[PDB]
Formats: sequence, C-alpha cells, structure tokens
Amino acid sequence: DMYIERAGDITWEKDAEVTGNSPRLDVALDESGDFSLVE
Amino acid sequence: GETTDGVYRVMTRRLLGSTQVGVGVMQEGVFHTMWHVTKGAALRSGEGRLDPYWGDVKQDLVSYCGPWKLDAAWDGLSEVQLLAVPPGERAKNIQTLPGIFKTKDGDIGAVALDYPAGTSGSPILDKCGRVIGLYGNGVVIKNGSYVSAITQGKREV
Ligand SMILES: N#Cc1ccc(C(=O)Nc2ccc3c(c2)CNC3)cc1Cl
Repeated sequence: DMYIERAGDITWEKDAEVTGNSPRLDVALDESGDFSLVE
Repeated sequence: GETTDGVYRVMTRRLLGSTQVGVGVMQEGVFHTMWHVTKGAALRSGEGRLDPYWGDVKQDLVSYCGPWKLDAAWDGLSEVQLLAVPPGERAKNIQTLPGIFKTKDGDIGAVALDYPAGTSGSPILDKCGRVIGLYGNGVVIKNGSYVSAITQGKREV
C-alpha cells in the first residue's frame, strides 16, 4: 500500500538557487506516454 | 486524513524500509500526481483512503478524490520554479528558464533539471505560486542527463 506525507506549502521563493539551461528539442510522444528524441 | 493544500511525498513500505516513489499536489481536496508514480493504485493518508478518480497513461497524469484542478499555464517567456521534493531531503525551490519540446501536436515547456526518479510529481510553479505542471516525464539527452516536460492536465467545465 502506498501512502502520502506532507512535505510543505506550494510557494514561490525569492532568491532561490537559479540553475539549468533552456534546450529546444524535437520530441515524439507514444501511446505509453513515453517521450523520445526525434532526429 | 490530512487534506490540507500543499506538496506531499508518495511513499511505499513494499521494498526495503520506507521508499519514496514520487511526489504530488493536494489542491481543493484533490491529490494530483504522475501516473507512473502510483500506476492508478489507491493511496493512504493516515487512517483515510484516497481512491483514483481520473487517469491517463499518455498524459502521464492521475487525480484522487476528484477531477483534475490545476489549470495554470507557463507563459512561454518567464522563469519558473521546480519545488523539488527529493527522497530523504527537504522541499527545495529551484528557479530555471524552461526550454521547449516541439511536437507534431504543439509545443510544451520543458525544465532541464536532473533528480532521483522518486522526485517525479514535484510541482513546477509560476511567479504567483500557481502550479503550471508536474515534473517527471521527459527525455534523456546525449550526456545521459534528463529534460522533463512541464506536464499539465485539463480542468473540466
Ligand atoms: N532526472 C530524472 C528522471 C529520470 C527518469 C524519470 C522517469 O523514468 N520517468 C518516467 C518513468 C516511467 C514512465 C514515464 C516517465 C512516463 N511513462 C511511464 C523521471 C525523472 Cl524525474
């Protein structure tokens, strides 16, 4: 059996750690809900 | 049991110890998570039981106790925050500028942040704190890293 536990409020944090890039990717989505890269 | 709005961990006592299989959002008495986290199975919140209400394997979404409530959308310009809830670690906001997944059916925002798979279901937020989607479904790029889509459901009526 799976169970849930509260981990916090859903709030925006000012001055949070800013990381990660913004890649534009050509993707395909199949019937199983799985993405794949199109090339 | 606990139905207060907020972010929750999805745990299981089936494997060794207590293992985190994912994360979810409680909003308006509805628990929202990714389909691959629970596989549509029932959830427990203390003594209470949460039964699935709506689900779809292709969208990779599932709701509990009621219809999908989250309808906020990424504006296509602004930075967003992944409120990442990693296994055994505290909830942490990570700001990033999302990229784009270009598909045959339209474009979808995408966050390029890598986390343990048990982080799937963590909400992505806009500057107002509104949930614009869930993190956990995307693609593996050349360097072995992950780029998740900003997966949002549809609110009915
Ligand atoms: N960082 C990272 C990272 C790496 C992998 C995954 C993951 O495997 N997700 C997933 C699993 C099964 C299914 C789907 C997605 C949709 N269809 C079934 C999640 C994350 Cl967050």
